[PDB]
Amino acid sequence: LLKKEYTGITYISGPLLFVENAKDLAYGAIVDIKDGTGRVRGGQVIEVSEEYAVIQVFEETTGLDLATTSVSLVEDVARLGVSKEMLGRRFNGIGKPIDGLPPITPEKRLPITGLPLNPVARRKPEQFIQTGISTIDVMNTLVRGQKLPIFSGSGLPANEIAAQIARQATVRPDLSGEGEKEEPFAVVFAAMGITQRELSYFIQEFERTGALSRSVLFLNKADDPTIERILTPRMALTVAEYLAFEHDYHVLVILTDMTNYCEALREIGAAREEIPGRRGYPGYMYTDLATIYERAGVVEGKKGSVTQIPILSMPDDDRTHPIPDLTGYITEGQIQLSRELHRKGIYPPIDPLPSLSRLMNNGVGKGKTREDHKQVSDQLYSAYANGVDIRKLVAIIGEDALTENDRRYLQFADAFERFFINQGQQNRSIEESLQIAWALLSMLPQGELKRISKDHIGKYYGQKLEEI
Amino acid sequence: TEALLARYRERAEAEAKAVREKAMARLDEAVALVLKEVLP
Amino acid sequence: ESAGELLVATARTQARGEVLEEVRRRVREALEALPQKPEWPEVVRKLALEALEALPGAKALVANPEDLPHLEALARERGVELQAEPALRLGVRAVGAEGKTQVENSLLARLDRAWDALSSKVAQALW
Amino acid sequence: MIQGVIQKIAGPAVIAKGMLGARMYDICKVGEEGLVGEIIRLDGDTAFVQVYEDTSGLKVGEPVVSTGLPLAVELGPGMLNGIYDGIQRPLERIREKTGIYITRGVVVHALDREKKWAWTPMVKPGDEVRGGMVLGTVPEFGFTHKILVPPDVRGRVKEVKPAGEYTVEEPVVVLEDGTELKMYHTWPVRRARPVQRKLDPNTPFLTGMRILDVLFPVAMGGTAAIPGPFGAGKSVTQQSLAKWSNADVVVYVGCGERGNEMTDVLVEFPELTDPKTGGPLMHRTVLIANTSNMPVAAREASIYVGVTIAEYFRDQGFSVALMADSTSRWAEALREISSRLEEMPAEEGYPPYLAARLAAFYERAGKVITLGGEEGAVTIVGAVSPPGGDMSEPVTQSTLRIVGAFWRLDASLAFRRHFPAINWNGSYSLFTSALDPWYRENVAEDYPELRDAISELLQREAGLQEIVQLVGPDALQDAERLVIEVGRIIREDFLQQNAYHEVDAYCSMKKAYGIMKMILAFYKEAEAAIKRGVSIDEILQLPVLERIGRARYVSEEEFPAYFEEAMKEIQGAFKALA
Ligand SMILES: Nc1ncnc2c1ncn2[C@@H]1O[C@H](COP(=O)(O)OP(=O)(O)OP(O)(O)=S)[C@@H](O)[C@H]1O
Ligand SMILES: [Mg+2]
Repeated sequence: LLKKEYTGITYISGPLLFVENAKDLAYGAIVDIKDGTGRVRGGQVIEVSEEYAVIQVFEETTGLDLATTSVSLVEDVARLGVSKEMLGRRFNGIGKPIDGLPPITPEKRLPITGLPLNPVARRKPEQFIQTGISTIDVMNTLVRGQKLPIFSGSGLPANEIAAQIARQATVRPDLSGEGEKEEPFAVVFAAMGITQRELSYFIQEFERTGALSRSVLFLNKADDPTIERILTPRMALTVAEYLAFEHDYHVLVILTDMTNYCEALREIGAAREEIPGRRGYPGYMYTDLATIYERAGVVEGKKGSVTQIPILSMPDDDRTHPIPDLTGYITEGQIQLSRELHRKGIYPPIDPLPSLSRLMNNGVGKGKTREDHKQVSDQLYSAYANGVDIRKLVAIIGEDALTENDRRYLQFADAFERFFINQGQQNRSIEESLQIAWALLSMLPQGELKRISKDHIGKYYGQKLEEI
Repeated sequence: TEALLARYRERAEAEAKAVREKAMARLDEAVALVLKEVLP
Repeated sequence: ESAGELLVATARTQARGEVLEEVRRRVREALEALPQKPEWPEVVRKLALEALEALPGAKALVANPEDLPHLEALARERGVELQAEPALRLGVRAVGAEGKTQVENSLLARLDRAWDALSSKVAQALW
Repeated sequence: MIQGVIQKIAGPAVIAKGMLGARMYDICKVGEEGLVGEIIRLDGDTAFVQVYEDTSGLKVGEPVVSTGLPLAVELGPGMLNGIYDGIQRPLERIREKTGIYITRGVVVHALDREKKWAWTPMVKPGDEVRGGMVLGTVPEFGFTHKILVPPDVRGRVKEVKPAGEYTVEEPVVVLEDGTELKMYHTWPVRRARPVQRKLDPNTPFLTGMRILDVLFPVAMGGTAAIPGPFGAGKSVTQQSLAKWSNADVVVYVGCGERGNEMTDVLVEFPELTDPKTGGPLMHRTVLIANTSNMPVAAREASIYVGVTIAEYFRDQGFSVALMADSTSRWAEALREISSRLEEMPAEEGYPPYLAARLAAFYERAGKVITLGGEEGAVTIVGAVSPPGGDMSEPVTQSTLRIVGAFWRLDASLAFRRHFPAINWNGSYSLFTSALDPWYRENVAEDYPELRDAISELLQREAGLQEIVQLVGPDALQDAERLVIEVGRIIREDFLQQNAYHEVDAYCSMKKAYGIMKMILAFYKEAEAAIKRGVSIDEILQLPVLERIGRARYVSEEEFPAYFEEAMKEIQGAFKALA
């Protein structure tokens, strides 16, 4: 196709520039901005009129002048070239490779915003994911097609947990009723606003265990242009959707820090002078985060799946901050790290009491994990809650001297935190985690363990805490 | 051990050369196709 | 122990990419020196005509001075001034009515903007 | 037919010029794709159109054609057992012609035009007909669907189709002035459908949840708001109401929420049983789905489509429950559109007319005498999603002024898995007094007294909690410890309810009354024992507490006998203390 250029630049201020004429530019189109020195910038048409179009420049507007700057159309809709050989590669967050290898050959050019999934075309997420972490797999299990964020603080080890989940995540089809050779599984990893140190950590982690071969990495650095942080999850989810719904891959998507993405979104919105929100964030931030998160799921008639684990840093550990609040309003549950458990040296510091997996109740049972999974999880939650509410009353009362059965739960709570939650870098299987849970269930079979009625006691009770 | 790495790199370069060889015949056909497509 | 997979994938990727780059160099060198073929006026006529297809009204068309007169049927029909710039080898560009909009049909630009779509077919045909 | 061109595009808002003659709030087809839009501002030769579909890729100069009609739904047979988008497009037929993704610009009739219906006339030639009268009936899913005269139509009947199979487009009644009446009619979604009279609501809307049906009841024509932070269980409560309530027809509006929830409904409801008729639950249900990643402007349309469909089913004599999955998303859509209009925001960015829109939406509910002379009702339960759980945000506060019931969810109860997680101290209901005669006649003559005693016990327990935290539970008298333990029993055995348990998910009024009687009998006997010198330690150790706790898992069939044996055991236990 021929190339048309617009030289009618009439106004530049901040990140916006106005092009007169240019009524041929469609709304939302991607344009190339070329200055007098031959440098080419990117831009997106955010508002088009008969008199002029408004373009938001991707980078800074430094060096642009009204005399020599020219704007040309690239495409009416932002698109990403995708193909199956993206696995094992790395990208900068705008699709450009940063692994040193040559660019991929595009098999398809999909729009990066995607399209909404028809609710009648979806199906219920029904197959669990073994992350290797007991406090997730047993009590907040991840299901193929779920979106389940990890809520963490600024000082908590969220990157380490993300890397561990990326390394350890597996389908476990052998336990499944539809026993079969493992279906293709892949991990799409998106890093947003990441530092060079964290980037080195992630590259080393993915290289040292060969997980990179079944992975696609989108890596947006903290010093990269702010628009690339916006576009990075679009590219990641476009690749994930392509793989899952055109090659039957089970794709797990990890978004490293949605707080950085939301800061970038606030910056862009304030640049466009939108109506503000609760704390300066755009009023439409819910819609944008929804257009990112809702792309996960399982589709009827297709074997593939998309699973999302967005990690975000809660500012000042405030769960009522706009970022975690909207993310919880969109996603099906959350995993919340505890700073107190981190102070006690426990890793991963997942606090099971405020964590929740909404899709858990239909992802576990017979033909999926083990038949005792849900009852065991209910019992563990009840017993840990009882131990915590005993130790909180001890502080107010100031008396260790208390009823005998209370001391069994305090000891149970301590052993639970020190053995079940505290697992280090161990890649526990679901069977191993259930064995550890049943060993921890050293409470009375009937006088205690009464929150959930179960006859699995005769089958699994009596374990004596013995570790490997 | 080193032998596995050496064998892998040797077979990798060999098959890279093989793919180059089996592209060599169709290079000019692809060039002609692109020339006929670019020109109006 | 698993690095062999990375080596084989990297080697195949490098081979295919270098082959495609060589194909690009071959096609860009063959696309060069079009006017040596005496059929060039017949294709550059359509090359200039598609510029007027893009621009509903054009003030002038700009190309290499030797490439100008062959297109002057469109000059008579539309009244477009013919402007000379020898640096604009193998291409036709036009200035819009107000002078703000312009279009360019240089062969290298067409190759650059088409290669992204064409590579999908080229790689499949080549292998 | 006014036709113009696109002058400006900025997000979901399009300025069309050359539209002189277009009317406010008329539907426009924007662009070459014919995207549905609605005019919300007129200015000289131009019109401001809010597009109910994605505007990406639109180009200036594309045609804009006004249909000359407001946003209207088709009301007739074929809506039940279906799922619709924000502007009443069948999502299943959209899928069968578009695939797994929802692309814009798809045109499809709301009501199936090729389906045959068993017409059974009721009017005769020469009859005088007024708006809302019944022309005839059609069987839909065991429901007797009534073909109503449109509310604005009056005349005399000329011809009536005899009987048999007809489509909704075939005119079944022809008036003497040539007005043909079909099985369906259109109605503007922003106009409340007229009724003869508004009646006082005197019967309860039985939700099946003990706390709501007992402590904070809502009447049949009432309105209830259930605000709460994320994860508090709004949607679970809505779906429990959809599954278990006594409404003839349930209309569920997924305004800007997860698509997985709509899929869950679509998959599970066909397998469940309608609690009233015994048929499949999905035949009772109409779903209007506009997920969070669907176009934002369509949320407002979806709310009105849902309420208009509920009113239409009310006009036929049914009692309709309307569930709005979140009105906060509708408020956010209004805020976005207002920002595109450059209107001055009132509070937290919302337009100043937000309260007006909410009031006009919630005012459509009520128990009425329909234009046809039958009695119908609409019950609205609207969830609210305050940012950060802040109940002082404008949507919650403007909602509280108009709703009759306030079901306040609590994050502290949701974190600790104490579901339904209703904050019984912050919640209230204004229908509790007006329903007392019905409770006396249909449940038990003394039911209001049992409910009042339970509420008093909860009040005393809540008060004594402060003394517990101050002095410590060890250093207060055995009577107050008994009150604390009875409050704990009330909470964990009566107020707590597992919506996923096969039996606990539903609880009849008489089962709740039996549990309350068990708890209060135990409390009075234990109080007498405490006065009798019995230590609270052995009272707390009595096995009767296990029967009381397990009472809620007893099925409705077994519960009347379980209650008798529990009464006898309560008597015998504190007789055995001697
Ligand atoms: N009555 C209940 N019985 C059992 N589990 C419940 C109940 N209410 C809530 N839950 C659990 O808590 C989760 C929260 O569900 P909802 O109350 O529907 O969330 P919400 O109120 O819609 O808030 P969101 O996440 O912003 S839509 C459910 O997925 C269940 O796991
Ligand atoms: Mg909800």
